[PDB]
Amino acid sequence: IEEGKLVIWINGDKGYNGLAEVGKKFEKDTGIKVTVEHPDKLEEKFPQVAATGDGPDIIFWAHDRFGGYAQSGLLAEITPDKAFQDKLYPFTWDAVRYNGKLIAYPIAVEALSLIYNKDLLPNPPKTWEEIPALDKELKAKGKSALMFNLQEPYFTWPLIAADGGYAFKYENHLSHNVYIMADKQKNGIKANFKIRHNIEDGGVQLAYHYQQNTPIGDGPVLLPDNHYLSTQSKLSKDPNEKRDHMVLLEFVTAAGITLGMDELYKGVSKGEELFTGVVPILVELDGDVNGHKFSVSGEGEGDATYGKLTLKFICTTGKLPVPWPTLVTTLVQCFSRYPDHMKQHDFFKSAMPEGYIQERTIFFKDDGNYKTRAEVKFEGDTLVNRIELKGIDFKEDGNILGHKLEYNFNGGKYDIKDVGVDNAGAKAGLTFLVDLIKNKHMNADTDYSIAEAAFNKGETAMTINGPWAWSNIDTSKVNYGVTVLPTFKGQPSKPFVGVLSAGINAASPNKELAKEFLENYLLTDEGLEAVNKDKPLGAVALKSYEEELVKDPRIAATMENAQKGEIMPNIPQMSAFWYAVRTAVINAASGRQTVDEDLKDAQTRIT
Ligand SMILES: OC[C@H]1O[C@H](O[C@H]2[C@H](O)[C@@H](O)[C@@H](O)O[C@@H]2CO)[C@H](O)[C@@H](O)[C@@H]1O
Repeated sequence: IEEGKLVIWINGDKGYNGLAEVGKKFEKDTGIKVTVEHPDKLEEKFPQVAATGDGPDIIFWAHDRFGGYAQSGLLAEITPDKAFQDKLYPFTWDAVRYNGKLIAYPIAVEALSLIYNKDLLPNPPKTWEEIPALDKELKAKGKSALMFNLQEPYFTWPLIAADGGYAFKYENHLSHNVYIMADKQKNGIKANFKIRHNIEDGGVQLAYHYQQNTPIGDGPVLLPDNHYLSTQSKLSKDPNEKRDHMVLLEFVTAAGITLGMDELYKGVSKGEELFTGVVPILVELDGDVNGHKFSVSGEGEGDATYGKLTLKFICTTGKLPVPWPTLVTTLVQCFSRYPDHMKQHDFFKSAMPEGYIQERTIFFKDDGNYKTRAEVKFEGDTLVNRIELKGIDFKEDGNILGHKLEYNFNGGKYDIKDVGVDNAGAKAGLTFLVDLIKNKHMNADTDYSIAEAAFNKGETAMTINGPWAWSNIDTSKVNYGVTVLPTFKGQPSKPFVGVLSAGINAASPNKELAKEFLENYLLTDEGLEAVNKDKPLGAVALKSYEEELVKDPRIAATMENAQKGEIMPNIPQMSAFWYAVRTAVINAASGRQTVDEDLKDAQTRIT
């Protein structure tokens, strides 16, 4: 990659001539040349060429591809300052966050709308179900009802998702519950639970945990009734830290015993006093996994009144030989928030200051096991967790010693084993589409060019497209409207919402130049206007400019369809999702197999 200039890749359906104008302004101010290209298949080309250390400085695509690029080490982390972050909408920054890092600049929000010819169809349809009849009426007059790209599953997905189709199931319960039981003959507690570790490229690695805790001291402890600890964890990194490390934020609350009405009728351990405020924490772990010896040190603080832990861990021996997420559980349940009515069940604090021994065995399914023994106690003002870990029977090339686990915890934000492409709602929607074809209301071979030319020539009354398409319709002089997509079985069509984003190649020697361009030239009112005037971007990420665009009814329609849809995940598994659904739609549409069979195939490919 040549130093001292910028090469930018953007898709050929976007305003690349307008983006080139912004490049020319950058060159007028700086002397630096900005070359804008639109290669074919750039979303497949980029990971190929970047993996060898080549390609553009800056890559534009919808946000859904960027997680995969990021997981493959192809994107530089961006760290705009807070003054710049405040210029863009938070919804858009969320779309470019990946396992704790911002991995691109967001540009604009894209959602499909129904685009209609007001001369042919002054009142467009509310439902998919009425389209066959409208088509029959229009065909009698030499026109058709609807043409849109049937080759890319982006454009059929709104109908597939309408009555219940989905890619990956969003985890609505992000806390993980660990059930605590009294262990009377150890005068302590025990627990067993499992952790899910997403594997890169798909699949889940299970870690079955078995735990026993015993007081160090001879003083009385609290032995609890059955209950649980509900834990949420967030793993991140410190941009200024050069060693191998993990930043961890956790929140933990006890639950599972409801107060009875008898307790209202006519209606704390000494160790608990040590946890009324912020307590410093130190963690030290000496480990040996298949003979690979390592040490970890951690420091931070706990606040049991919130159930909150904030810690940074460092591998003090160089590269950690196992993945960080596999050590989270091993690396202080005394910081749990127990509700007042449950505090007689808090073994962990009752054992302080002398502390407890915490022992586990952790079995990684179809791989090795960890055995851990820890002393958790106060040393002065500080709560210290000192751990010995021994790992055996691991595969040197397996998910743990081969570092094949995603950097997230307990499955992350989507259940990548729960795919919705072959459920009743997906089948109903694709069956409707295939029926449209069977009944000669659409043609299986229609693609983007064919549909755009028919709509822009006034041959078809409707199309389905994004904001980028509007300028060619303008040139055509068709009198058009942009509106809400039709309903299916009374439910909104649910387009997958994209955020056009600009990522920086990890191998670029022009990372600062790229940030200067993106922050001070593109992501300005004048920069966005220049692209927008070429091909409309949609609902832009820059607040100041979006305030001008919201008076356009086409933007209002875009937003209404975005609201009814769902933001695309940016998880690495999205690439497999889209490949599978593409094949399923093309095959079902051309009659190659039935709808049921094709969606079942898709589902098997993805999982
Ligand atoms: O069809 C699968 C395809 O859908 C999306 O791509 C969109 C893109 O977001 C729009 O900006 C535009 O160019 O149309 C594309 C459909 O042809 C996903 O972003 C993409 O990853 C996916 O492969």
